Parts: sequence; C-alpha cells; structure tokens
Amino acid sequence: EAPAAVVTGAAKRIGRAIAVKLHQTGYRVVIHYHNSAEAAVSLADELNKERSNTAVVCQADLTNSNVLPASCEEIINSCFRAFGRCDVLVNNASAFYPTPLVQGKTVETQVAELIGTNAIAPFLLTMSFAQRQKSNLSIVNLCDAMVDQPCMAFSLYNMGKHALVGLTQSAALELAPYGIRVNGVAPGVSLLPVAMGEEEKDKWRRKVPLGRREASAEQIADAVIFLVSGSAQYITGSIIKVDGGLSLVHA
Amino acid sequence: EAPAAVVTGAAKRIGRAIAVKLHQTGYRVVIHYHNSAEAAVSLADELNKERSNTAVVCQADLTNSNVLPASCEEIINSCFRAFGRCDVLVNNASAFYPTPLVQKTVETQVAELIGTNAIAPFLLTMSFAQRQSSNLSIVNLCDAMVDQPCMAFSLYNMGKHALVGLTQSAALELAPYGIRVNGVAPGVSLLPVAMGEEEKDKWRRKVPLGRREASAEQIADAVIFLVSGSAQYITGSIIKVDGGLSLVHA
Amino acid sequence: MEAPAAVVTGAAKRIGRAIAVKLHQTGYRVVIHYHNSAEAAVSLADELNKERSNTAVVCQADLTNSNVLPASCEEIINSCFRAFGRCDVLVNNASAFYPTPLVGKTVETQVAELIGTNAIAPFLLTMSFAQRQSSNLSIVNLCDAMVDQPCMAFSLYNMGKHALVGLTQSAALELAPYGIRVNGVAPGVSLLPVAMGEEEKDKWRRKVPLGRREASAEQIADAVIFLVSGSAQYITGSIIKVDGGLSLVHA
Amino acid sequence: EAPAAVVTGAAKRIGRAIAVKLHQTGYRVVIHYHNSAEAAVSLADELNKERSNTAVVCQADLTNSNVLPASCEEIINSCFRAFGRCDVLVNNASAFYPTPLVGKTVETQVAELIGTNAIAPFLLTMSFAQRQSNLSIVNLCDAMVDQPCMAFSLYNMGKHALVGLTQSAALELAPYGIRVNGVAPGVSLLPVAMGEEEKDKWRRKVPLGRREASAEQIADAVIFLVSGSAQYITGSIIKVDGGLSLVHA
Ligand SMILES: NC(=O)c1ccc[n+]([C@@H]2O[C@H](COP(=O)([O-])OP(=O)(O)OC[C@H]3O[C@@H](n4cnc5c(N)ncnc54)[C@H](OP(=O)(O)O)[C@@H]3O)[C@@H](O)[C@H]2O)c1
Ligand SMILES: NC(=O)c1ccc[n+]([C@@H]2O[C@H](COP(=O)([O-])OP(=O)(O)OC[C@H]3O[C@@H](n4cnc5c(N)ncnc54)[C@H](OP(=O)(O)O)[C@@H]3O)[C@@H](O)[C@H]2O)c1
Ligand SMILES: NC(=O)c1ccc[n+]([C@@H]2O[C@H](COP(=O)([O-])OP(=O)(O)OC[C@H]3O[C@@H](n4cnc5c(N)ncnc54)[C@H](OP(=O)(O)O)[C@@H]3O)[C@@H](O)[C@H]2O)c1
Ligand SMILES: NC(=O)c1ccc[n+]([C@@H]2O[C@H](COP(=O)([O-])OP(=O)(O)OC[C@H]3O[C@@H](n4cnc5c(N)ncnc54)[C@H](OP(=O)(O)O)[C@@H]3O)[C@@H](O)[C@H]2O)c1
Ligand SMILES: N#Cc1ccc(COc2ccc3nc(N)sc3c2)cc1
Ligand SMILES: N#Cc1ccc(COc2ccc3nc(N)sc3c2)cc1
Ligand SMILES: N#Cc1ccc(COc2ccc3nc(N)sc3c2)cc1
Ligand SMILES: N#Cc1ccc(COc2ccc3nc(N)sc3c2)cc1
Repeated sequence: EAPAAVVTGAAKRIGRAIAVKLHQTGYRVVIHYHNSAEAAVSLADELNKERSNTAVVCQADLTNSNVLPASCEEIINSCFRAFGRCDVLVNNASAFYPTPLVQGKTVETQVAELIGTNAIAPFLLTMSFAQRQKSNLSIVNLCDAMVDQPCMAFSLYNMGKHALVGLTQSAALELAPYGIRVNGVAPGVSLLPVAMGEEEKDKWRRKVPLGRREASAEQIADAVIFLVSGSAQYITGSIIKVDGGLSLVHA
Repeated sequence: EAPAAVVTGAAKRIGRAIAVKLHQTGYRVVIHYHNSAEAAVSLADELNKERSNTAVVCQADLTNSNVLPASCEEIINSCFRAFGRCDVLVNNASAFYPTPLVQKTVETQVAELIGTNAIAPFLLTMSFAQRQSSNLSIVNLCDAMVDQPCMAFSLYNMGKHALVGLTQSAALELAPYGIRVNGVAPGVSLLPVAMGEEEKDKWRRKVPLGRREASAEQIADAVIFLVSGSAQYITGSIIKVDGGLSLVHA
Repeated sequence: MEAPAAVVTGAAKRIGRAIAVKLHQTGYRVVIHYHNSAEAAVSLADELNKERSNTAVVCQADLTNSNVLPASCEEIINSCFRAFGRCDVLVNNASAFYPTPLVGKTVETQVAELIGTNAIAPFLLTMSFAQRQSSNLSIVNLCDAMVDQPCMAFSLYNMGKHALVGLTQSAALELAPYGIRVNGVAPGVSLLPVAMGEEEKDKWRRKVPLGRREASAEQIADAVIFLVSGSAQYITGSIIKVDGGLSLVHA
Repeated sequence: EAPAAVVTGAAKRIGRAIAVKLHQTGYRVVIHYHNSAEAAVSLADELNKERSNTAVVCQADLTNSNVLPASCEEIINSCFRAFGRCDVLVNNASAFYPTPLVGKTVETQVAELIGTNAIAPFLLTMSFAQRQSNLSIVNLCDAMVDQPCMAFSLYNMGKHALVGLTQSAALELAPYGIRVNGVAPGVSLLPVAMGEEEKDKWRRKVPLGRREASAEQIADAVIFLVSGSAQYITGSIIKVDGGLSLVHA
C-alpha cells in the first residue's frame, strides 16, 4: 500500500507544494487547512483526478486553546480514517505577523495564534502521530533559517520558531526508539507575503546571495521530500536550511 | 537614587541568590513569588534589616492565562511603586517537569511550561519596556543543555528555546531604547529537591569542571556581570555557566 | 562529455569511496583522489570503468599542509579538467583523525596533517575549483556533527573541522555569485576505525538514538548526492547532520 | 603573591586595553608584540611606573611555521622567567585581511591567518597547560563568525578553529582547574587602514548605540572571565557586539 502524509496549512503556497510533491512521490495526503476551504477542496480534487482516493481535506483551527489537543488528535485521526496509516507529518501551518514589544488582536490572542500554530500544534500533532503508531515514519517541521537574525518586532513569531527547533530536537531524541525521525526545513525567503508590495519583495530578493531571489515553494518541498525519503533514513534532529545563503549575510 | 530590580521566582534557590547579590551590589529589589510567601517575606526581611525599605515582595502566578498580562504588568508596576524606577528585570521563574510525547492536562502543562518559561518573560519584557544616564537591562535564565535536551522534556525544552528567541528578538527591538537583553544558561546548578540523591551524583560526575553543580551564587555572578557597567556593550548574549557540561558527548 | 565530473578526495576507501560510487551511479565521471591507498583507488577506478568506460581516473596527492600544498590542490582540480573537460562537483572528504593531547610525530606535523587535510587542503581545492569555473556546480565538505561536543584530546582535529564549517559558510557566500553552492554533510558515528574492537564499537553504537548503530558510508553518500542534485539548487551554506540524533544526546 | 598574565598582540588596541585592565586588577603582565616594539616597551613603562616589576615585553612572530611551537613555548617561558607563574593567557594576536577565493603567497596568507588566529593559540594553550589559584585562558573570538565578511575565508576559518580550540581545550583542561573561554567582539576598534565613510557604515549597523565597542568594553568581558565571578564558566564564548550578530541582511 501507498504511504500517507498529513500536511498542515496545505491549501496554498509551501504546504500545497509539499502536498503535491509528496503526492507525485506516491503518498496519499491529508490536506489540512483552516480558512482556505475553496483552495483545499480544489487541491484535493486535482490530486484525486490524478489518482482516485488519494487526497482528503481536514479543517482545523490551530490556534492554542483547551481544544487544540482534540483538534490535533483529529487531524491524525483523519489520516487513519481515510487511509489506514500515517507515515509522514509535515508541520507547515504558520501564523506570521508583527507583535511589537513597545505599543485588533489581544496579546493573548497573539500568543495563542503565534505560539499555537508555530509550536504548540506541532507538539500536539507529534504526540498524536507518535501515539497512533502500531516503513519509514518521519516528521518534518517548517522552521525558519532566520531564527537567530529575527525581523524587527516579530518576538512572538520568533519565539514560536525557536520552540519549533526545540521540539524538532526533543522529539527526534524521544521518538527515535520508535523509528520516527524528526527533522526541520528552514526557508530563508521563499514565497513572499501576498500583502507585500513588489518594491519590498525586491528588497528581500536583493539580500539572497544565491541568485538574488526567493525560494520557489517547490525548492522547499524538495528538501521536505529528501527528508522523508529513504535517502534520509539515518537523518534525525537535523534542520536543513534552504535559504540561498541568506542567514550568512551580515547586516 | 539606587537602581531597582525585579527578580521572578526569587524566594528560593537561584532567584534568591540573584536577589541577594543584586541587593549586595546596591539594588533595591522586588522579590516575586508564586507559592513561596513565607520564604519571600523572610528574604525581604533579611535584606531590609541590611538596608531599610530596599526589598519588597510581589505575588503572581506566571502560568499562561487571560490574566497573565495583567499579572506581569503588576509585577513591573510594583517595582515602580516601591522604588520609583525599574532598571533590571531578571526572568528567573520557571516550571520544570517531564511531558512525554507517548503517554495535569497537556494544556495546563503547556500553560505552565511555556507560560512561566517564555510567555510571562515576554509580557514582563513588554511591561518593563513600555514603562521606560541609565543602565537598563533584562537577564533571562536560560538552559545550557537546550541543544542536548533531557528525555521527555519537550515542552520545557520548547519554552527555553522560546526564551532564547525572546532574548534575541528583545535585544534587537529594545536596543534603540538602551535596554540590553541577555541570558544566563545554567547546566547543572542546584538540583530539583525531589530528585533522588544518586540521580544528583550521576549529573554531578558528568560536569568537566569539578564534577559538581554550580552553586546559585555562581549563577548569580553571571547575572551581576550582565546588569553592570562592565557589560554595557553586551546585548543578545547568553552566557553558559555550566562547567563545560554542554561540551560533553554521549 | 555532456556527463558532469566530480573530484572526491580520499575516495579510495570507506566514506569517499561510497561517495565516488554513488556519484558515478548518478552519472558522474569521477576523479578518485587518494594519498597512500593506491591499490584500492585503482581498483575502484577499474570497477567504475568496467561499468562505463572513461569515467574514472585516480589522482595521488598528500593533503598535508606544506609549501607545495597549493600546487598539489591545483593539480587535483586540473586533473579533473584534463580527464573530463569540466569539474562540476568537489567533495572535500579526505581527513586525518588522531588525538593531539594538550598535556614519533612532532606537533608541527600534527598541525600540518590535521589542519592541512581537514581545512587548508579544502580551502585550496575550493580556490582552484572556483578559479577554473544547465550547469549545477557545488562543493560538499565532510564536516563532523560532533564538533561542539568534541572527543577528549582531539583539539587539532576539532579545530580543522570547525575551520571547515567556516570555509563552508565563507565559500558559500563568496561563490554564490558564480552559482557555486557550498554545503556540508556532518556524520556522527559512521564507518568506525578499521582496527577498533567490536566491544568499543558497540559503546559508540549504543549512543545513537536512531537504531543504536553507526551510519553506513552509503547513508553519508546519500546526503552528498542530495546536496549536489537538482533537488538542492537553493541550498547553500548548509550543513546536514547525518548522525541518527547522536549530537542531541547529553553526557 | 600577585598573579601573572600573558596577553598576545598587547602593544596596541584591544590587547593593550586587556593588558591595562588586567594590570589594574592586580596582574603582572607579559606584553607580547610582533612588530610594535615602541608601543610595547612604552606600555610596559607606563605599567612598571605604576607598580615596578609588573610588566615585561616578549617579541614573537606568531605566523605558522616549524618554529611556531618554540616561539609559543618561549612566550609562556618568558612569563615564568619574569614572574615565577602564569595564571592567565589571553589569545588576542590576530592577522586580519582579505584572501579572496577567486601581495603575499597563499602559503603566507595561510601561515599568517591560521597561524595567529588558531595555531598559535593552540600552541600557547599547550605550553601554558604544560607548565602547570584561578587559572584560565581567554580567546579573542569573533561574533560575526557565522555571518562572515566577503573574501575573508582564511580569517574566518581561523576564528572558527579558535571556537573549536576554546571548546576542546575547555573540555580537556577542566580536570586541571584551567578554564578556557572566548570573548567575541563584533565591531570594536575598526582597522586603521579603513577610511571614515566605511567605519561609519559599520557603526550604523550596531543596534546598541550605533557605535563600535571601545577596547575597554571588550577588556571588561576578559576581566569577568578571568575573575572569581566566572569560576564555573568554561567553554563559553561571550559576544560583546552591541547586538550586531542579530541584524539580518
Ligand atoms: N514563505 C516564506 O518565505 C517563509 C520563510 C521562512 C519560513 N517559512 C515557513 O515555511 C512554512 C510555510 O510558509 P508559507 O509562507 O507557505 O506559509 P503561509 O502561507 O504564511 O501560511 C501557511 C498556512 O498556515 C495556515 N494557518 C495560518 N494561521 C493558522 C491558524 N491560526 N490555524 C490553523 N492554520 C493556520 C493557513 O491556512 P489557511 O490558508 O487554510 O487558513 C496558511 O495558508 C511556514 O511554517 C513558515 O513559517 C516560510
Ligand atoms: N537549577 C538548575 O540546575 C538549572 C539548570 C538549567 C536552567 N536553570 C534555570 O535557572 C532558573 C532558576 O532555577 P531554579 O532551580 O532556582 O528553578 P526552580 O527553583 O525550579 O524555579 C522555581 C522558582 O520560580 C517560581 N515558579 C515556578 N513555577 C511558577 C509558576 N507557574 N508561576 C510563578 N512562579 C513560578 C517558583 O516560585 P514559588 O516557589 O514562589 O512558587 C520558584 O521560586 C530557571 O529559569 C531554570 O530554568 C536552572
Ligand atoms: N567515519 C566516521 O565515523 C566519521 C565521523 C565524523 C566525520 N567523518 C568525516 O567524514 C569523512 C570521511 O570519513 P572516513 O571515516 O571515510 O575518513 P577516513 O577513512 O579517516 O579518511 C578518508 C581518507 O582520507 C585520506 N587522508 C588521510 N590523511 C591524509 C593526508 N595527509 N593526505 C591526503 N589524504 C589523506 C586517506 O587516504 P588514503 O587512504 O588514500 O591515504 C583516507 O582513506 C572525513 O572527512 C571525516 O572527518 C567521518
Ligand atoms: N577590532 C575589532 O573590531 C574586532 C572584531 C572582532 C574580533 N576582533 C578580535 O579581537 C582581537 C583584537 O582585535 P584588534 O583589532 O586589537 O587586533 P589588531 O589590532 O588587528 O591586531 C592585534 C595584534 O596582533 C598582532 N599580530 C598580527 N599579526 C601577527 C603575527 N604574524 N605574529 C604575531 N602577532 C601578530 C599585532 O601585533 P604587533 O602590532 O605587535 O605586530 C597586532 O597589534 C583579535 O583576535 C581580533 O580578531 C576584533
Ligand atoms: N514585514 C515583513 C516581512 C519580513 C520578512 C519576511 C520574510 O519572509 C517570510 C518569513 C517568515 C514567514 N512565515 C510565514 N508563515 S510566511 C513568511 C515569510 C516576510 C515579511
Ligand atoms: N530528569 C532530569 C533532570 C535533568 C537535568 C536537570 C538539570 O537541572 C535543572 C534543569 C532545569 C531546571 N529548571 C528549573 N526550573 S529547575 C531545573 C533544574 C534536572 C533534572
Ligand atoms: N576517541 C574517539 C573516537 C571518537 C569518535 C569516533 C567516531 O568515528 C569517527 C569520527 C571522526 C572521524 N574522522 C575521520 N577521518 S574518521 C572518523 C571516525 C570514533 C572514535
Ligand atoms: N573589509 C572589511 C572589514 C569588515 C568588518 C570589520 C570589522 O572589524 C574587525 C573585525 C575583525 C577583526 N580582526 C582583527 N584582527 S581586527 C578586526 C576588525 C573590519 C573590516
């Protein structure tokens, strides 16, 4: 039988790219989404049209709350209900916005969203993935190559991505005896925010030593693909930067 | 006249050592506590006998909840009330226990481990900075074993990693205000009181420098260094005080 | 002549051999550099030339730091151009590894050997490779996942490996404008020293979370193959730990 | 009774400020120098005036060669000759200049940059440790080591190796009671050769005060690491960079 993978925030962008690429590699996929109903279903359609019964959608808010554990438990349940297995979990879903330290959302909403999506939901999804296990099991977390050179006023987001590095190492150590590898893919600049203007986009592009451009979503997916593959069978607790040398450029 | 410092979880162990050493260096201090009122008051009394009206206590739960921002705002407010200023914030308070991935509700554990170790320090940081010549700085109590974590301590580990991220981000963001932001990262200092004595010796014997844990005062020394005029260009730095423990391979 | 060409240093045995083999299996013509192991280097070349004619040469050079090291490194790179008309890939694999405690070989020889092979020779090879430059040009340095938790009394080895991390980062930055990518593979415990007793080998094996075993040479080679591939074309300045979680294990 | 310290490249700039501050703290100092003879003897005068018999100079070229071990051995020897002890070693001496991947031979470039920045520190560390209370070594590392300057590969390689040494020697020498630590400046006293527009360019990058570190600010970290207040600190590198290493492209 074909292996099965969960991709969080899979409706668009990097998540979609990962889902698609895992699909073309022969995975059945759970397209998790939050607000992107249209894009999620539309992607699952495209995928099923290619090989029938290979894609499902799973809606979940991944903001931290007392129900997040059940929501994460359910996401993994959705893989097992659809496919009888869960071989790969990609923690791709991410909230990303400034939270300036010196002063819309309450700060507790901000904490719930930025730490929730970026770290707490991956932790809970990992617990659920690991516990539901009865092959090549792995977890890939979408980290950030710029964690130690953070953007001004993104403290909560930065905190969550650091926590995610924390989890990747802690989970790799813990889940290694169960044969579950846990690794990271750290984009520098990939697909820029939809909201971002071209002039600003180019400001970021010009910083990238390797070709003065952002990563395509497929280039990110490539590293994900490598990590879940048999070519990475001994790789655990490793974070592969996919950043064109961005994190190496001094101020 | 004298600078003032907040130390969270300052009733016992490392926070106590930090509070004392700060006071010995001439700081007025807020001794924050959650459960340890008796110990907190005892410390304040001891320091006030040395210098009158130089130590105050302040109760707060630093677990993450909808009231944590108010609590943290109050911790900082209590320093400005007592002393008319807040020059130092030491984020020492920390919940610490294992949270296995394969098995208190996990969300309590989250609120406690991430709350104390990362969220409350972020909010305290905010309130500290909002309320602002001077030598303003923040010291965050990190963990030197963060990249070699203990088995089944994922949430603790995530919270400390988050604290490393806050150190860095706040150092950048607050540098234009002259607020320095730094970390001290113990390896093995005072062991958890609940831990078995043999389990303590195992940890002690692993330390390259003297096969013993750091005393609390040794941790406090790094903190004292970081808040001083001797560290006025230092921001975004985390100083390991671990006797080389983080350098020892499996 | 449309086939790409790779230089692998210390390619005669163990990890570099597996890398030469895997590169060859990928469609690379290979320069098999060696120092002492002439017989093994030639028999690799022969085995590879049996598979495809005129796709493997050998190149002898001592990689010890000396006045002639720069000429030697230039020759190694030239040899690839003379054999195959191109040089697409450099794999800095060769390494001396022995203790140099702080408290028949002189310390200066120890320096020349451990720093020469592990750092200087990679720097000069890098320089010659770049000076000489559809194309996908990259360098892969064989680092060490344990550089921040070093073995007792291996300071010079450790120092050369750390220097290699520096080169990887510095060369990635410098060579990104030429479209030369520069990455590391960092093994933990891989193919253990040839004579080392199985009781002692098991002490290292038991430390690894993922399977309580060392990496095969082929597993290290897998990460090298990924880094040189079309799948890694935005990856530069990255070091991929291939260590089975070994770096994550506390004392 | 008074402890003794070796500082390499102590005639000028950061080395000088380390020597000055160690002296003020109560150390006898060996002022190692290579070319800066006048400034070295001049510093030892200033120090010796202040407390006689507390400063010597020691000349050595710290470029890698077959004789570098004997020169490093000599530098430590000259501390024991003058003062009967050697409590502190400060690895400050550094070559620093571009070596692009694409006036000196590359073999000289290697010998200088890897010699001064890494090999001489290793050899000095060896000799220091061989001759053996609060014993320690401080290495002058670099906070920009993972965000290197363009075309400084050899220099960066040496500072990377220095981190390696700091860690490996900290581990190895800890059972002897010798601690080994690093101080990593970002932008401190900018190279003399550099023009003033370029200096200001670098100044503007520093989040904390938009200025370089004084040599005294760097020396303060060295002072802390050698002091009683750092007795459990080994294998730590303290960035003294005003938050520069935190600034993205
Ligand atoms: N793009 C880059 O340049 C870049 C750079 C560095 C790191 N990364 C990392 O790479 C990963 C993918 O990047 P990306 O730009 O493709 O991500 P993105 O488009 O900004 O967001 C990914 C998806 O996460 C889901 N999400 C957001 N908030 C959520 C919440 N509260 N609950 C549940 N789901 C939520 C969204 O799903 P719906 O659309 O269904 O609501 C969203 O489409 C992320 O983890 C990111 O942090 C990306
Ligand atoms: N001890 C070590 O070896 C070691 C190693 C690595 C890192 N560290 C770091 O060093 C720092 C201090 O260490 P320590 O051993 O002194 O830690 P500890 O005794 O375990 O710290 C607990 C202190 O923080 C307060 N605290 C705990 N949970 C809290 C909550 N939910 N809300 C509010 N306050 C809470 C406590 O206050 P009350 O008693 O008043 O309730 C207590 O005084 C910590 O940040 C720790 O992570 C220590
Ligand atoms: N194996 C592991 O467990 C492990 C762990 C961490 C890192 N690594 C890294 O992975 C790489 C390959 O590992 P390995 O175990 O296969 O390495 P290795 O067997 O120790 O050495 C590989 C080759 O390096 C060459 N070499 C040694 N000294 C030399 C000199 N002075 N001049 C020129 N060549 C010299 C030798 O060539 P000849 O035999 O032809 O003389 C040797 O066969 C190394 O860079 C190593 O540091 C390996
Ligand atoms: N300045 C900064 O902004 C900065 C930033 C990051 C790191 N650092 C590090 O901090 C330390 C001190 O900085 P600095 O600017 O004061 O250093 P520097 O002035 O550039 O050099 C210090 C001394 O090193 C000695 N030296 C150079 N080549 C030598 C050789 N071949 N043999 C023996 N000695 C040699 C010279 O001594 P003589 O004059 O006696 O010949 C020189 O005065 C260095 O390790 C440096 O890499 C400095
Ligand atoms: N303002 C602003 C700004 C600054 C830097 C970036 C870099 O691109 C990123 C970085 C992280 C990140 N995380 C997501 N979930 S999307 C994204 C884009 C994007 C936006
Ligand atoms: N099991 C286990 C175990 C392993 C290592 C340690 C080291 O000591 C620490 C570490 C973190 C920490 N955080 C606190 N709030 S107390 C404490 C003690 C303590 C317990
Ligand atoms: N003492 C000791 C000791 C430490 C680590 C290992 C793991 O195997 C390695 C590590 C690095 C290394 N470098 C080479 N050129 S071979 C090799 C084997 C083997 C022995
Ligand atoms: N080109 C160029 C250039 C870029 C940045 C700097 C920063 O200042 C430093 C850094 C390292 C260093 N090492 C020395 N031995 S002096 C020195 C000055 C100095 C020069």
